[PDB]
Amino acid sequence: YPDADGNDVSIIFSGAMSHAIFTYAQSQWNKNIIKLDDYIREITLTVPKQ
Amino acid sequence: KLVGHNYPVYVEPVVNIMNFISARFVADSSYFGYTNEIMIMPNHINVPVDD
Amino acid sequence: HALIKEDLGQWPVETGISLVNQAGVFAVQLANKLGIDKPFVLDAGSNYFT
Amino acid sequence: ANRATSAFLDNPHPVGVNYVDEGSRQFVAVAELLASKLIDSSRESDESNSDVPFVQAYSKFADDNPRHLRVKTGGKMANALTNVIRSYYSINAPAIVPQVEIDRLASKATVSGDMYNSYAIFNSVPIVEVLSPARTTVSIVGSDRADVTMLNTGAGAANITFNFGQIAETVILKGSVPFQLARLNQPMPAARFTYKLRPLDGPFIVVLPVGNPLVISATAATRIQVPLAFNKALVESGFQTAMNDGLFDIQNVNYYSSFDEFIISQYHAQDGINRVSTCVILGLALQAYDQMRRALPVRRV
Amino acid sequence: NRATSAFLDNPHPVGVNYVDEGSRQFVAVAELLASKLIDSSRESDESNSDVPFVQAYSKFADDNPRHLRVKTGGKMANALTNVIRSYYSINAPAIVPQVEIDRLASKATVSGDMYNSYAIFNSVPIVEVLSPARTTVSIVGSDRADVTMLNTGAGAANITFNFGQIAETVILKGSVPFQLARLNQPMPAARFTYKLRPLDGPFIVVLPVGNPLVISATAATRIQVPLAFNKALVESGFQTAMNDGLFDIQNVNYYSSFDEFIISQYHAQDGINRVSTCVILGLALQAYDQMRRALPV
Amino acid sequence: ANRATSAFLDNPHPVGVNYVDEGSRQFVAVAELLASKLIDSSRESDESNSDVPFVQAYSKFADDNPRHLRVKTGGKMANALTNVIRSYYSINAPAIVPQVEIDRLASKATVSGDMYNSYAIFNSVPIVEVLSPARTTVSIVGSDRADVTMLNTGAGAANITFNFGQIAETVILKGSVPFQLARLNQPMPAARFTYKLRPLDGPFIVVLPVGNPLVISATAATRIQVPLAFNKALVESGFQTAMNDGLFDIQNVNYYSSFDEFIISQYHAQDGINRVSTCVILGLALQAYDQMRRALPV
Amino acid sequence: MDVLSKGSLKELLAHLEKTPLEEAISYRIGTVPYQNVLISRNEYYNQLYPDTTSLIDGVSREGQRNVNGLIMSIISYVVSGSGHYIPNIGFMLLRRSILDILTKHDTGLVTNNLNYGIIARNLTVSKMNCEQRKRMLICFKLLAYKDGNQNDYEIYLNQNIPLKQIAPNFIPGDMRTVIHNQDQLAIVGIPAYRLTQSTELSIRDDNAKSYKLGYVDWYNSNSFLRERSEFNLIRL
Repeated sequence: YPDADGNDVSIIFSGAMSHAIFTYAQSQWNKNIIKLDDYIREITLTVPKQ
Repeated sequence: KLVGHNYPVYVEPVVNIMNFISARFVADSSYFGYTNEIMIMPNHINVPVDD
Repeated sequence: HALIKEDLGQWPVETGISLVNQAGVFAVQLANKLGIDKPFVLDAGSNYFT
Repeated sequence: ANRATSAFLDNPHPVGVNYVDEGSRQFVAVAELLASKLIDSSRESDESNSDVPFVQAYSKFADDNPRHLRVKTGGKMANALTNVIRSYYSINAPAIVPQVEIDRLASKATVSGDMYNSYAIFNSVPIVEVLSPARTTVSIVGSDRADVTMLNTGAGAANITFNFGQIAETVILKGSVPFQLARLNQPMPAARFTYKLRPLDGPFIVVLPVGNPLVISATAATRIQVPLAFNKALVESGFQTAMNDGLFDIQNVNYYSSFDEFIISQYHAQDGINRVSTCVILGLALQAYDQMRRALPVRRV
Repeated sequence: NRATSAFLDNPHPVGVNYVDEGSRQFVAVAELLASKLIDSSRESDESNSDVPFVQAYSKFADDNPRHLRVKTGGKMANALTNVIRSYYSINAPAIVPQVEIDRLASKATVSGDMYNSYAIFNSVPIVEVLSPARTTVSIVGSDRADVTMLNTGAGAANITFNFGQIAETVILKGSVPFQLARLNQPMPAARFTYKLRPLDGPFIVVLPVGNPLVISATAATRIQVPLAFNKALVESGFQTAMNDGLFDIQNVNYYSSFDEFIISQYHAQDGINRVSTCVILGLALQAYDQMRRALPV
Repeated sequence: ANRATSAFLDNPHPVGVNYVDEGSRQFVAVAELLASKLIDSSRESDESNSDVPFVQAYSKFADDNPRHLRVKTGGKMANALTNVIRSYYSINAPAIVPQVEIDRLASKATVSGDMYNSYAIFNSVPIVEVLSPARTTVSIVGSDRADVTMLNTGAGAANITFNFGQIAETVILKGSVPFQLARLNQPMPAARFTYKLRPLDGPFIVVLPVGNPLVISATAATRIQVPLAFNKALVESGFQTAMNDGLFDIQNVNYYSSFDEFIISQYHAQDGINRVSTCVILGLALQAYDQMRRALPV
Repeated sequence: MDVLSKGSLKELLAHLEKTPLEEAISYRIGTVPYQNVLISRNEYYNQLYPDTTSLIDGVSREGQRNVNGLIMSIISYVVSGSGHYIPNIGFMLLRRSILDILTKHDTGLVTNNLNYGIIARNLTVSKMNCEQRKRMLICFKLLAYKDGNQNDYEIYLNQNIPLKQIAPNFIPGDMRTVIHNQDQLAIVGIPAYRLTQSTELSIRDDNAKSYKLGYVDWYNSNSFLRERSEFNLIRL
């Protein structure tokens, strides 16, 4: 079923440990996935003013 | 250096994932096939079990 | 009778050696088997039948 | 005839009615999260003998890198946080920060902004009213522990009425000597040292004999909904820093010894339920103000 | 005339159940898991995902959290709440089965005991202040003792101070300098402050006729506690448990803080054995505070 | 004229002039860092079932492996930390620890001993003097919360002078009944419950009406530069432990109830500025002493 | 942001045609203007910094429900990017665009009997810069020509010589004057090189700087966020 922000959520029958490890891995990689505009803002701060 | 190393604030996700897996290996041992206690009893003693 | 079992494999543990060292070594193998060691994004929205 | 009341409960000044929407709450929560990162990065920079951890945290906080020959104060984030703290205290304080700046600053982090996740216990004891007969003298001293000293001269068995309000959850009474206390139209029990009371039970009558002054020490507990990041130690320290810097030097306002007395006094006023919501947001902002100001110390004696 | 501290009067007996090795392991396990539960909640709030909280709640409560149902805390919360009730008073029922406690204690392993550390408790015990004729003595306060004394007789009076034998050090300060010395010892010159060891014996303080003298007293007592003990958390847990009504049981005594509770039980007959139960209650209250903050109900 | 003063402000004893150099400051900061890891090692010992995290941290702290035979004391670092604390309190205490040992202990960690990179709020109320007329009686009680009780028995009202010193940043006055306080040569304000004062402005005059006693509760806040690793809760606990352990037992010294009273009393001396720097280093050492002695009690 | 970015009379008038009156007004109570306050500027001074709150600060302030309050709110929106709090304006006027309120008779609003000297004093015309002064005079001329008060507009300009020098050169009824106008009215815009992320002393200066700094980010990341809300909706 669709999430509010357009993501797809899958409900399945799966293990407690396999679900815990897989979803924790997803959350760790996700916080390092950012939009291009935010990436440009971070780059602009590093480069000189002009 | 290995012993005294301090984890940086922006630690890599691979380190966080491995710490999660290692913690679950110790905390929940029945999932991976080992336990801390066992019991040996003769057959004529009736023990309440998970039925 | 029936039951549901979660099978993550068998990982023997030696009592003399430290548990944290074995857990870390097994963590690398478990992450590789589950496919979560490298950065990834789940694509399971197309796994359905109507 | 005579009436006595706690000093900190008299005339609670109105709180600000600005910066209380969802976007402003997210801004305060972002400030607390990023101010915490500043403190940890300063500790890491000290241990690592390098400025790399501090530069990264300051750049995220202030959108600018630390500058040589220029005091680091926190940039626009510090300016916005300091002005909204002033606005929270009183209506007389102006509203200066525009809405565009807050929305820009609220997008730095991914905080929830919820203000009702958890709870906190506050120790200020409210004594709204103590009514005494003509020949009895009553004094109320203290906020964290109220000492009520009562002397009866002449006649006998003066009846003193205690009104602890309705907001406080539990109140514990301890006496120098055992005393008698019971609710209205109830029999007086045998004298005993301590009593546990629910302030909602009603006014409490205490029998005071002649001579031998009896002192009652009262401690109270009150529960207020607060965020999960709430830390009372940081809030109280931030409260003193704000008072010292002069952020609360506004006309026609009341000054308090601690944040505990501030939140309790506002709770016991009329429409106090909606005042507490603004006070909690002030507490989180003062938490951020404390961690930010300790990481960057401008004031030098 | 005799004056004594209010909080030291008639300490009620504490519970005698759930004090064995298995029960102590249950409390230590509960504190460890509750701390992880509150740490995951803060991490959960900061980030977008709620994975850390789900795993912590599942370990604590043995069921996955659900949006429709409220987060009660599971069987661990119910066991912890009733065990706290039993410790306070001997009249509180001990109903929780031991087999259920043993099962919960096996969730985690704790490498420690209840006697591997210590904590300083700043509650001043004034067992008795014996005063002569025409000498009014009032004792106010528990964390700081305010002994206000005033004499009307023509001659100076001697007042006996007994601080018990459990406190390690007691610090005395006065509004104006006063003379104090042990029994059968010469009086020193007047000083503002004194440092005393309560084992030294009853102390004699003189009172001039002129103006009232107020003596401010502080004390420090060391009690063996687990290394995970935290005085800030046990104080919050004590207040929360009192508000929740876990201590509403007949024929018991109520205290302003856990500091006064443990000291009053210490200053009683069979006080050494009572204190051990009180320390277990302290760690249980530490777990109760952390869990209730993450899961308000 | 009756003059009443706070009990804790009188006769501040001289503090030690040793172990205040850069090398010694790094030693105290190293001790705080290594004692913090020692406490955390206990929790990391519980997540597993082994004592390797504790043995690893003890060896770093004590330069020797723990042994089941003897009581874990702390090694050379424990003796150095204990003796350095004694030298801080009084100038009569010997400086037993050599500087070579301190330099060796300071190289264990890479911390920098900067003790002026943060601030702390201290709540002791300094009342230097309260001057009252003949008929009035004034009693000052307490340090954290100063309860000043004044009774007027004369025919007319009395003026009482309050001097809060020149160090405290803010002082908040709350009275049992409304009262009037104005600075010298300023018109009296109407009766209010609460007054907020800046002590530097000048002495304050309080009008005492004839009748029931008036009690004023005072709370003060003072900002003192401290290291960033300062923890007021941990410092206060260490002070009680050091007092109980007898680290402060030395002739011709003054004893205080809390580190709040100690630092404020030293600050209000004739040359109190130089004492505060030493007192802050003592607090950081006391913070390390609390963490270490709790992990290793003797 | 969008209104302050327009740099020509054509663009400003086109924007006011497409913008409803809802954007001009605000639903935040704010504070009362004309108040001597002390604000915190820790970049420069330890002491608090005095200033006076005004209607052109860029922050919503309370305003009355008369005709003057609505006009003052519109002018503040043009020159500061934020309007005032007028309680319960009504759906009938909120759907109308800003230009119709200024230059049309179908709004049901009587904008006659308006004193430009009083309005200019309330808006602190002595504190606004050349571009803000120019924008204010544009609104005045549109109001004057719609109600047939061109003489009162000229009288106001004669009394204020500094405003007469920088008066706009367009006539409201003639299209040729609008297209050939060469006024520059851009308060904010993308600058060559960059501007330091530093605070300013005044309330107006700091708020204006916050608009300039955030314009670059607003320029790049506005199309998608606005479109997500615009989709599946009917315009007012």
